[PDB]
Amino acid sequence: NFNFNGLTGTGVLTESNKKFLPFQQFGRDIADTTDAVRDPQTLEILDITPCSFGGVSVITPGTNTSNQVAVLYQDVNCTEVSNVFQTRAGCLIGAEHVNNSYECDIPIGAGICASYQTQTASQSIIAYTMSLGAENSVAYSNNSIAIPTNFTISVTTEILPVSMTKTS
Amino acid sequence: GKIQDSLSSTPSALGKLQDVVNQNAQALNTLVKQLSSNFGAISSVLNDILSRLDPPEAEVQIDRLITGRLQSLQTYVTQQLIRAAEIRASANLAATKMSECVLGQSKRVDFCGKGYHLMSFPQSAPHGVVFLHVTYVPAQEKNFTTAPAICHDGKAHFPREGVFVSNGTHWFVTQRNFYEPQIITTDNTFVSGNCDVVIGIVNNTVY
Amino acid sequence: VDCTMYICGDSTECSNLLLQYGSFCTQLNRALTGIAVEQDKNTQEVFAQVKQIYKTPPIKDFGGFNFSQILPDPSKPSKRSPIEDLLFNKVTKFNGLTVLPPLLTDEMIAQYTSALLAGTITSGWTFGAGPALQIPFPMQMAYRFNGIGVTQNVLYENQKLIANQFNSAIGKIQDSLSSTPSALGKLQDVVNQNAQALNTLVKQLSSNFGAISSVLNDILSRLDPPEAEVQIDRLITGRLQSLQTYVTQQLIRAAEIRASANLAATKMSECVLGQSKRVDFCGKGYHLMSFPQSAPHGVVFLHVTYVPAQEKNFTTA
Ligand SMILES: *[C@@H]1O[C@H](CO)[C@@H](O[C@@H]2O[C@H](CO)[C@@H](O[C@@H]3O[C@H](CO)[C@@H](O)[C@H](O)[C@@H]3O)[C@H](O)[C@H]2NC(C)=O)[C@H](O)[C@H]1NC(C)=O
Ligand SMILES: *[C@@H]1O[C@H](CO)[C@@H](O[C@@H]2O[C@H](CO)[C@@H](O)[C@H](O)[C@H]2NC(C)=O)[C@H](O)[C@H]1NC(C)=O
Ligand SMILES: *[C@@H]1O[C@H](CO)[C@@H](O[C@@H]2O[C@H](CO)[C@@H](O)[C@H](O)[C@H]2NC(C)=O)[C@H](O)[C@H]1NC(C)=O
Ligand SMILES: *[C@@H]1O[C@H](CO)[C@@H](O)[C@H](O)[C@H]1NC(C)=O
Ligand SMILES: *[C@@H]1O[C@H](CO)[C@@H](O)[C@H](O)[C@H]1NC(C)=O
Ligand SMILES: *[C@@H]1O[C@H](CO)[C@@H](O)[C@H](O)[C@H]1NC(C)=O
Ligand SMILES: *[C@@H]1O[C@H](CO)[C@@H](O)[C@H](O)[C@H]1NC(C)=O
Ligand SMILES: *[C@@H]1O[C@H](CO)[C@@H](O)[C@H](O)[C@H]1NC(C)=O
Ligand SMILES: *[C@@H]1O[C@H](CO)[C@@H](O)[C@H](O)[C@H]1NC(C)=O
Repeated sequence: NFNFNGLTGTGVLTESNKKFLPFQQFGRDIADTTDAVRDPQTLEILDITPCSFGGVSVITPGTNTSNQVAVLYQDVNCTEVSNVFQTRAGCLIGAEHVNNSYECDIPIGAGICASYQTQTASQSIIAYTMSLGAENSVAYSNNSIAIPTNFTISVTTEILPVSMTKTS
Repeated sequence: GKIQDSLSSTPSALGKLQDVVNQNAQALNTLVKQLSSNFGAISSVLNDILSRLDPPEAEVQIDRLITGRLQSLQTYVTQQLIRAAEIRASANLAATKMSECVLGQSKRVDFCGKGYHLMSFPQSAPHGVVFLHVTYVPAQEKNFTTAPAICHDGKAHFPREGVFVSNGTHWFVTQRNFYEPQIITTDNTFVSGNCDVVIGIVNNTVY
Repeated sequence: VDCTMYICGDSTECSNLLLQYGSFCTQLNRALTGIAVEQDKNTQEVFAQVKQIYKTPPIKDFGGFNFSQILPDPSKPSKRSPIEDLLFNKVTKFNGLTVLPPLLTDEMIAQYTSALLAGTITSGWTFGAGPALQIPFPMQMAYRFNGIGVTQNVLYENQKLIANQFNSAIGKIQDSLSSTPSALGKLQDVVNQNAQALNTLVKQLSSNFGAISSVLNDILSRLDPPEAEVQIDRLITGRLQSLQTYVTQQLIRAAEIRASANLAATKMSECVLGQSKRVDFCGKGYHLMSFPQSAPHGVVFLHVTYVPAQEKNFTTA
């Protein structure tokens, strides 16, 4: 909680990488909010960082089969919020992380999705890199073509909204 | 039959309409729940204040609540108006598919689902339409040696339809959607260009 | 947006007064969440159109064509193609206003894009509608011409000219985009408009709307409690109106963007994963092919058509 010669607000200070004019005791950003302040008893320019905050979301299996859950705390450290996965998408607490690529089940963000595989087996939450499917590096040649022989008749579904509640 | 099993075992498949009706019902129910907000008034109920407060104070608080209730209605209408634009767009798409795939068999690419449209069928639904989209998708294929033309008497003989193919011993003509090879004859090919033009041209007798 | 923070966080009295408006901002927090969800849905509708990710062949037999200018370059620190790089280098807090990361990152978009491009060049429509078929670029070209009623001899007679016209046009696209930044306005305006609407929302927090002070947490520490309540009610209402204004604009802009994404997804199917004859649909002329490219907040398609050049007047019947 700060007050530097009447300049007030909240946040975290660190050393800046910029210089101010002798008449500039503070700086402001794009929306004129405090960017940095100078210490009146030790002039030094110190950048102001917002106090850690972010949204909190929960990754859960359906409760009909299991109750292991893990929680994502956005834009913060795993120490600010046991099995902790640090990511900008939010530190996932109550989960592990694996380097290998897999399909997407429950999204974390920034390329990582959680899934629920078991281990020796107990079920747990593991954060994984998204694969986008098998990498089908098909080779081609100017003298060869894959030509269909027989076919399948596939029938799928699509459902579209047509109308809303006729509110009066 | 697979579709029926999918729809009954996976009710979440019906989410396109179920979420819409729940969102609209919730928006309207929210509009009702917000009748209880006081907006700075002693009470959220207009007909409570009028028989409870000294009339000039009641008048001020009543007007505050009228404004609050109005804002709730304005919010609702704007949200329903924006949603209506999305629903109209969806309805327009549904109408488009019903003309193009149901009363037709559109070649628009994967428009009504992956594959060539063979047919489509609508079903009714509360607040919407369900379509069964039927397509043609290759089941099996095989790698054949191919050519755009064959070389015969110094000229390039092109298939009238399809590509020239081979299993390693004989050349024939097939279509890209089905390997049903034809004998190469003057009834199945045409002649243009020459043997020094076609890339991939192979030497094959034309009957 | 955290509306508690935007209106006045870390204050017992601001919270108690904010709650007198019920769900007025709760529904906005929900509307913004819904928009963010839609933005990932739009991205998936536009780019995840391959059954599985496909990759290009180890041997770049492009028939003399340079698709290296369109496909992401794996040797660079940023795996972007020369066109994508030009675009990506040009298209660009404590108050509760933040931005969430995408699920599908630029690199993964480039990976789906690469698969789509791989098909565009050597398998056409088959990366979509069924098992992939092996359709090598020179044959796919013979087919691109047959698809518009043109005998494939034009491909062979002009194989070098056809590749050179494509390659030249790519160079022209790169020269245009690199010198005319306004050409990227379709995405630059999206980022600037949304950033400005939000930055305006921040600037507007300082309006007093007739209040004694523009700051809610200033009034509660400055005015006698009932006087403070009156001044606080006026500022909360003004701040709530700013949040609603922002969200309404974002919902409308989302509708325009969703429509754009749906059109983009349609073009991918019509000119990338096929060669549609809908007139001038994915650019003027008969479609031959189209190559998707990634972009911040968008998709770029390189539209390739057959367009008559020189013509003559001949006696007819
Ligand atoms: C306001 O007055 C204070 C008086 O405390 C000033 O602080 C003093 O700053 C001088 C210059 O740096 C310090 O002298 C030297 O400090 C260095 C490292 O701090 C040390 O290695 C030397 O041996 C020598 O002592 C002095 O210690 C420091 N006094 C403190 C910290 O109590 C301050 O600079 C003035 N600020 C302004 C804006 O005028
Ligand atoms: C595709 O474009 C690249 C980029 O211009 C070409 O790479 C150039 O190759 C020439 C000679 O082959 C060199 O003199 C240049 O220095 C290369 N440019 C760069 C930036 O490295 C490449 O040759 C083109 N490929 C084809 C098949 O045309
Ligand atoms: C069609 O236009 C093309 C343009 O690519 C012509 O190709 C050029 O022909 C001129 C002289 O005939 C040469 O000087 C150029 O070097 C050619 N360009 C390229 C890229 O090779 C082509 O001749 C024209 N074809 C017809 C039938 O008129
Ligand atoms: C966690 O803190 C480290 C330094 O302690 C910092 O580099 C990193 O940005 C933080 N992570 C997040 C998501 O804020
Ligand atoms: C298609 O042919 C394959 C063999 O190539 C066969 O195994 C399969 O049963 C056939 N599919 C249908 C639907 O008949
Ligand atoms: C095919 O016939 C042509 C004559 O037009 C000849 O030049 C060429 O060598 C032949 N190709 C073979 C035998 O593979
Ligand atoms: C190729 O097919 C032709 C007739 O379709 C037949 O005469 C020949 O035996 C086949 N070759 C092989 C290797 O199967
Ligand atoms: C196919 O292209 C390769 C190199 O890309 C070349 O070696 C080969 O001769 C070509 N084959 C035909 C039939 O054109
Ligand atoms: C064909 O005739 C039209 C009509 O007069 C004329 O404008 C055009 O120049 C002619 N084109 C050629 C190639 O002579």
